[PDB]
Amino acid sequence: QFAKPEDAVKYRQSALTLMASHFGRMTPVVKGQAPYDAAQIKANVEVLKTLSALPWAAFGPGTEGGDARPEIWSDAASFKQKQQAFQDNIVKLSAAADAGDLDKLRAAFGDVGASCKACHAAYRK
Amino acid sequence: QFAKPEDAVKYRQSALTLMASHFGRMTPVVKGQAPYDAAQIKANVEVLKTLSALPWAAFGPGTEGGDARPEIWSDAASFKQKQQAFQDNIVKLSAAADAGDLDKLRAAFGDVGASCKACHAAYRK
Ligand code: HEC
Ligand code: HEC
Repeated sequence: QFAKPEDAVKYRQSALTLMASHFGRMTPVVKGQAPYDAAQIKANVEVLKTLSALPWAAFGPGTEGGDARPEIWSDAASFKQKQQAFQDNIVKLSAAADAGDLDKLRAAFGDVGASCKACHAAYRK
Repeated sequence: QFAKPEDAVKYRQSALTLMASHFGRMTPVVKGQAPYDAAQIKANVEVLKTLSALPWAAFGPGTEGGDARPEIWSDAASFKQKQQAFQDNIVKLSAAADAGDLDKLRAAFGDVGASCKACHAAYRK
């Protein structure tokens, strides 16, 4: 869907910005600093689930740029592993949010965050 | 969810960028220049539906900036009308995509585009 590589960069950066907002806005809730409304978090995680599937299609062949390391493309299987692991952890977060269980939400949220950090370390400049 | 007004600006700009990609990538399909796969478009419109609900919460009080005209805030009822009309047209696009009807998709897509343009004219610098 991208006329030039730059367009893919702009898309993924926006997707990741949104993803990050929908994840990080739950921090005060998982820490207990903000109240836990199970329905609010369920709805928010549903949005996060949608967003978290979006960035990966915008790292297609030839879309090198932004802060993406070139190893995303030359190690495609390893990058794909990190993104599928992250998405699998999003599935676990969805299950916790759907269950309305603050303890499971906290644990699942920590797993997601670690998946973000792991891909960041390997694949972001 | 925004620590500073700038954060809201960055969020809405990213949401609108994504929204725009998910809408505009269907242009060649509605024009017949790309093939029409009803399931592909149904799935894409589902993503667009999610995205199209997101920007409005990031124009909260005191989040003036970006290319947002200040009239968004001083004419809140009029801005809200444009966004709800746009979202209602997204509902019509969803129905067309769910029905797998290229004719209805084309018409619904044109209505959505006109809603984008109308808000742009009134509320974007
Ligand atoms: C690889 C499988 C990743 C996972 C999982 C996550 N992110 Fe990431 N992120 C990744 C890359 C390669 C990049 C750079 C993209 C580019 O072309 O510049 C990023 C970038 C971000 C950004 C900045 C986006 C911007 O506005 O420029 C943010 C804020 C970000 N990533 C956040 C983030 C979070 C919160 C994640 C889990 C919820 C997450 N990322 C996962 C690669 C990967
Ligand atoms: C009001 C109810 C709007 C509707 C409906 C749409 N858009 Fe819009 N858009 C609006 C504003 C006020 C702004 C400026 C936001 C800011 O703070 O700068 C925008 C901006 C865009 C952008 C640019 C985003 C960026 O990266 O800076 C795009 C690409 C855009 N809008 C596209 C677009 C499309 C395709 C719409 C319908 C599918 C659409 N907008 C609707 C206000 C409104």
